[PDB]
Formats: sequence, structure tokens, C-alpha cells
Amino acid sequence: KTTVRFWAMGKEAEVVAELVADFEKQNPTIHVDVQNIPMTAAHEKLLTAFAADGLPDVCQLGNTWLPEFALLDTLEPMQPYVARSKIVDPADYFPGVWDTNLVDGTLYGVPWYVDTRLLFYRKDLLREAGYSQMPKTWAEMEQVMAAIKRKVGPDRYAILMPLNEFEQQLSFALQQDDRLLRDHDNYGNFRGAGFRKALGFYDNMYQQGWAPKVSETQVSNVWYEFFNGYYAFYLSGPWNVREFKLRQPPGMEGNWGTAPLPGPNGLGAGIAGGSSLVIFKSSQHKDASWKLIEYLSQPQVQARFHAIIGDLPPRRSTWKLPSLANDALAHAFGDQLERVKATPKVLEWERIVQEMRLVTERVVRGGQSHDAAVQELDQRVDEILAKRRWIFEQEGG
Repeated sequence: KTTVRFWAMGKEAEVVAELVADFEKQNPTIHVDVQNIPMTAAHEKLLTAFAADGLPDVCQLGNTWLPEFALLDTLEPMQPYVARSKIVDPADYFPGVWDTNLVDGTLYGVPWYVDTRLLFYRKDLLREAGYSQMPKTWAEMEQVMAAIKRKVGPDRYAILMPLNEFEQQLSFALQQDDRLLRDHDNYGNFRGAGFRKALGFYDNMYQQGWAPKVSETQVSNVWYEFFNGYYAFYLSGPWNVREFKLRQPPGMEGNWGTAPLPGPNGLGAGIAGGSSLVIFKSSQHKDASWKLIEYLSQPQVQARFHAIIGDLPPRRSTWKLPSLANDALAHAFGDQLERVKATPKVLEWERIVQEMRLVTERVVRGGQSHDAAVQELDQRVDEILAKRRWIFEQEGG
């Protein structure tokens, strides 16, 4: 009888619609209307629906979108619901993942699934270069890559990291002790030691010839090139597990795997990407809405979600279910999730990483200096943050 409107994006919308079928058949007084909105139009449709007073009750939100919708005061504080929920226990959620839903100390969402990036690797190629263990430190990673490069020759590579993507540089920058922004997140901190170290490590891989100097469009097919041996490692996310499985050529079952991202001193941090679920505060049925989110927070529902679409559960107890715990390819993700870190929670974060990536591709391709790069990046970021910084100077903060 009670209808809840739930907006979700793309493949996730399709899959979650199957799941709600069982939620409805467990809660017959509740109807869930699932709308599939394309991601490329989602941000406009929402800002638009906002102004027009037509927001759904429940909504999937990319977790870098939270700070914006929170500071627009559209999001229902979630802590009161979490506190009264047996099912949703914050201590069971990976801390870096939970942290992405906190804006200014206030909880505005519940993590739904996690996207993080780590190494897919050819086991056979790793063994041919001499190794049975994947590297866990940066220095070990460099030696392994050099060892593969000797083996494969001038026309083949150790690792693929497309220069048009920002997630790789970002992952390595998140492994540093300092923050990418500074002073109340009002200024860029790309001139800081951490970003300089990350830029150095990342640029070095292309200049040594370990990673090809290409954009994703310049690669024919990431899965076939991988199985063709054009490169031994591919730094990427959970959706690839299925894709590689499908294209795994006959003799190749079990000759590839996933490994968590090496860090400076050991296995390191990575990105806490993915989506959260929120309740818009204009909703009339918040309690029905909460029940839906709680359902999608049940370990067994999350396992099912992972099984179908590959999206990583955001909580430890889902990872303990045999479905996940015995998945040899999932293990590396589950381990890395213990270390993922949230990016600075500013509305202008997406613009910022776009600048970062433009500058780094120039460093890699054009040989722009690292000093010039980080100085220039900070200048661009300081402009991007100008309105935020000004508001801070004018009020209290």
C-alpha cells in the first residue's frame, strides 16, 4: 500500500530491482518503485528534482556526491536510524568506507557497495619473472616490474595504468600520511611531500618503460591485451573480475588473480569509492524508506548483490559469508577494504581530481617538471576552492 520511490543508476538499478522483489515479498504493505537513472544524467536530474520538489524517498548516491547534497541540506541525518537498527552496526563497516558518509561529523548516508582499485595480475607471467609472491611494498613492486620488463622486452610492459584515468595516481596519493588539501580544505596541498612522493612513484613507472604511455582509447581491449601478455598487471576495480572470467582463454583458468595495492611500507591504502544510500529529507515515508535501506544492508542481501554484479560489500560480516570468504579473486578486495581512505569531503573534489589528472598526464607525456606540475596544480586547485575559501573568511567557517 505504501509506495517508496527509489532512484538507482545503471546496472545497479537493474540488479537492485530483482532484490526489492524479495523485500516486497517480505513486506507486503510496502511497494518500492525502482527508477533506473543513467549516471551521466543523474546529477542533473537530482539538482533538478530538488528545485522542483520531486526528489525520491530513497536514492543511490555516489559517495563523492554526499558533501554537496548534505551542504544543500537535502539529506536526512542517518545516525538516529543507525542507532536504532540491529542490522546496521557501524563497527562492522570498513572504517574508511563508513567515513565517506560523514560530513562535518554528521552521518548522511549508509555505504551500499564499495569500489576500490588494486592489481589484477598474470600468475604465469609473474612466475616467469621469478616470483610466486606479489609485491607488497613500493620498492618490491619496482623490482618485480623491472624483472617482468626484462623478461617481456621493449614492446611489452609490466603494468597498464591508462593516463586518462585519475584513480591510480589518487590511490598512491591516498597512501601518504598527509592530506591532499590543507587549511580547512581551503587550499590545495599538492605541493606537499605526500603528493610529490606519489607523483614521483607514478611518473617513474612510465619513464622506466614499466607502464605504457597510453590512454584507455589507445588500448584495443584491456582483457585480451592482459591475456595476450601485453602487460602483466592491470590496476583496476571489482567489475573486472567477471569480465576477465568471461574472456579467460581455455588454458588460463587460475593463471591470473587479484592482489591488494602495494604501499610505501607494506600493503597500503586505496580508494573508498562506490555508492551510499540516502533518504531525502523531503520524503513522507522515512521509516518505510529506512527499512528498505536496512534490508539492502543485510549481509545475505549484500552477498547476493555481489554474486550478481560483483559490487563489493561494505561490511565485514558479509565478507565472512562462505559465498565471499571462499572466493579466491574477492580476497584481495576484502583485504584492501580494511585500509581504504575517504578523499577530502569538499563539493569541488571531482573538479580537483580532473585537474590533477590533466597535470600528471602532462608530466608523463610532456616531461613537465614535478616542481612545475605541483605548483601549477595548487594554483588551479586554489582557484577551484576560491568560493569555499571566501565563504570561510566571511563567516566563521
